[PDB]
Amino acid sequence: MRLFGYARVSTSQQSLDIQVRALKDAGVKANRIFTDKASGSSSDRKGLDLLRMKVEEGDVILVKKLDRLGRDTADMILIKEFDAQGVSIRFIDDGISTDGEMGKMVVTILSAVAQAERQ
Amino acid sequence: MRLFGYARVSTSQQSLDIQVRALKDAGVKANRIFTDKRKGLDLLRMKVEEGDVILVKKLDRLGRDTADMIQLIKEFDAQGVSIRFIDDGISTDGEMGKMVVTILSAVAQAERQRI
Amino acid sequence: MRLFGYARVSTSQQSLDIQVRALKDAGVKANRIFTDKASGSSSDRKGLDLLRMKVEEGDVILVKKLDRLGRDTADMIQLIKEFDAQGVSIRFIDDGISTDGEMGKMVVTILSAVAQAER
Amino acid sequence: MRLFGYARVSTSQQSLDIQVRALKDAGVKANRIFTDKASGSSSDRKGLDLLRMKVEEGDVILVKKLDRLGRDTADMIQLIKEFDAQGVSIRFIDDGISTDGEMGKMVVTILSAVAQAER
Amino acid sequence: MRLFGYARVSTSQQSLDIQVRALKDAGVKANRIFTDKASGSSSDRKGLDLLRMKVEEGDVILVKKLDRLGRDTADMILIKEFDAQGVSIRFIDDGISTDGEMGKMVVTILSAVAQAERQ
Amino acid sequence: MRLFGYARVSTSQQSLDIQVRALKDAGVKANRIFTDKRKGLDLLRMKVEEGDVILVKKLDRLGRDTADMIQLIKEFDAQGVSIRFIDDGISTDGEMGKMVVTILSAVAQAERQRI
Repeated sequence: MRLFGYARVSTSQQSLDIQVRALKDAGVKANRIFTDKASGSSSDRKGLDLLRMKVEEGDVILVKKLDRLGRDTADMILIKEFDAQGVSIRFIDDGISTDGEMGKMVVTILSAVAQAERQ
Repeated sequence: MRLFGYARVSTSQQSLDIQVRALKDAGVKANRIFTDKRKGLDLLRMKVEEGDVILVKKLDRLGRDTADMIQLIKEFDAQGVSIRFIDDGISTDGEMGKMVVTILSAVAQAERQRI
Repeated sequence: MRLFGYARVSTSQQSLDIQVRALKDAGVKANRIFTDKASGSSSDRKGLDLLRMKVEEGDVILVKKLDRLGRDTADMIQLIKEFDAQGVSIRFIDDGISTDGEMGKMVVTILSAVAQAER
Repeated sequence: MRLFGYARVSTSQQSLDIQVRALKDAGVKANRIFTDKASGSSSDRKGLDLLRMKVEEGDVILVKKLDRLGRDTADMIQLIKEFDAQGVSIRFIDDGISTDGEMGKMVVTILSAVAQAER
Repeated sequence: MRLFGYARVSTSQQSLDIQVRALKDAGVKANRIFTDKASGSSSDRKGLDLLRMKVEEGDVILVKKLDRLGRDTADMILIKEFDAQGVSIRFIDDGISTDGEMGKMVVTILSAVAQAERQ
Repeated sequence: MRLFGYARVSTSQQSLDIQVRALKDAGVKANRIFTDKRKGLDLLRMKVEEGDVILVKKLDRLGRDTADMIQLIKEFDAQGVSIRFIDDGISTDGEMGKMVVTILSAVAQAERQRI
C-alpha cells in the first residue's frame, strides 16, 4: 500500500496550503500530493489525472474533508472510479473511508443525497 | 416499538395516495401515516415516542434542505426514535445512523458555503 | 501540429497569470498550457510530466523565453533533446528562437558552448 | 579569404603556446595569430586593434572557443557585430560554430537570449 | 608632447617586466607602453607597429637602454624613421636623446659602429 | 699640441700606403704615422703625450672590438690625448668624446651578451 494525498481549491492558495500541510502531517510524502486549483492551468487542474496514473490497487488517497474531493455530490460519487482501480479514499477530518462495508454505506447515502439534490 | 409513516408531495394528490399506500403496505397503520402536500411533519414530531420507528419512502421526502434533515435526525435521535428510508436502503439505526449524520453534516457545510 | 505552451512560474498568482496570458496571446488553447513552480524539484515536474504524455510527433511547445523552460542551461539542453527525440520542437516566442531541424541543431550546440564558456 | 587567428591568453608562456599551437593546427599562418592578455582592459586590446586593421571584407577569424574571444557574452556580441560590419566572420573551432550569414544571425540571437537568461 | 614607452625582449618576460615598470616609473602611462617579445605572437611582435600609428610629431618615446630598441645596430639606426615622423627617442639608463645636435652625433657614431660591424 | 697618425690593414700593403698618404695629407709627419698590417699601435701608445692628437681614418681601424676600442679611448683620455676619426666625422674632444664613450659602452655591453 502507498499513501497519496489530494487537495482541491477553486480560488484559494491559502486553503491549498492548509490542506497540503495537513496531508503531509498525515504522512503523505510531498511528491505524492496532487492538487487542483481551478484558477491555475491545465496542470494545476490535472492533479487528479496524474494521481490516476500513479496509483496501484491497494493504495490509499487521503483528502482533508469530504467536500474537497469533488465539485459536487454527483462529482464525488470519483469514488466509483478509484474503487474500480481498487484504490480507497479516506477523508481525514470526517474520519470515514470508502472501503469495504463502510464504503458501501458512503456511496448509498451520497447517492441518496445527490438524487435529493436533483429535487 | 411502534411504526409511523411520513409522505410528502409538492402538488400531486395522486402520488400522495401512492406513497400512503406504499407505507400502508410496509405495515404502517393509517392513523400513523402523516402527510404533507408543514403540519403533517409537525404532528408526527409531537406524536413519536421512545422506541418508535418512522418509515419514509426517500431521503428527499423528509426535509427542505440537508441542514433541515440533520436537525430532524438529531431531534429524533435524542428521543430514541429512528428512520427507515425505504427506497434508499438507509436506516438511522446505530452505526448506519452515525454515518448518515457524519456524511450529511459534511454535505450541509458545503451548502452553507453555497449560501 | 498542435500547439502547447509551457512556463516555469513563481509562487504568486500574478506570476502565473502573466505567463498564461503570454501563451494565450501566442495562440495556445488554455487547456494546453502547462506550468511548474520554479521553486520545485526537477525530478518532480508535474507540468512537464503531463505535457510529455499529451504531445505527438510534429507538435510544437511554445515557451516565452529560455529561462521559462529549464532550471539552467544544462536543464534546457536535456529537455530540448528529450522533446526532440519524441519529434516535438520548442519555440521561444520573445527570443525568436526555434528548434525545428537546422536552427534547432545549432541551438543545442550554441547552448552547450555557452554552458562551457559560462561554466 | 585570408584566415586570421585570435585568442585571449593568461599571463604564462604555457597559456600562450597552447593557444598559438591550436590556431596553427587550424591552418592559420603564424604571423596572423593575434592575442590579448585576459587580465587587461577592454578599451586597450592591442591584438584586436591590430587585427581590425589587417582584415579585409571576406576574411575569417578563427577562435578556439567562445571564451577566447570576448571578456563576457556582451563583449562577445559586440565584437561579432563589429567584425560582421566589416564583412569579416568568426569561426569557433572547438564548438563548431560559425557566424557567416544565417547561422551567424542565429548565434547573436541565441547569445543575447543567453545574455538575458544568465543575467 | 606625449610620452610613450618601448620595451623589447627576445625571450624574457622578467626583463620585459623590468623595463615596463621602469617606463611607468619614468612617467609613461600604462596604455602607452608597447612591447616586443620575439617569443610571443604577431601582436607581441607588433608593438612597434602600433606605436608608429599612435605617435604625433613632437612626441617622445622612452626606452630603458640603447640595446632595447633594435635587434642590431643597423636595426637601431628605427631612429631614422621615428625622426622622419618628428618623434624623438630618449634612452633612460644611458641618458642620451636622439633630438637636435646630440641626436645628430648619436647617428653619426652609430653608423660608424655599424659599418665597423660589417668589418 | 702634436699630431700622430695610425693606419691598419688586414693584408693590402697597397692600401697601407694609401692610408699613410691620406694621413700625411692631413698634416701628419711621416715619423708620426704608425702602422699595422699589433706593434704599430703599441708604439704609438707609448709615444703619445699630453695634448697630442691622433688621426685615424675610420673607427674600425683602431681596434679589434668595440670593447677594445673603449679601453683604448679611456687610456688616451686619461693622458689628455684625443682622436679624430677622419672619415667618420667623430672626434673624442670634449662632449663628442663623452658621447662616443657613452654610446660605445652601450654597444660593447651588447657584445658581452653576444659572447
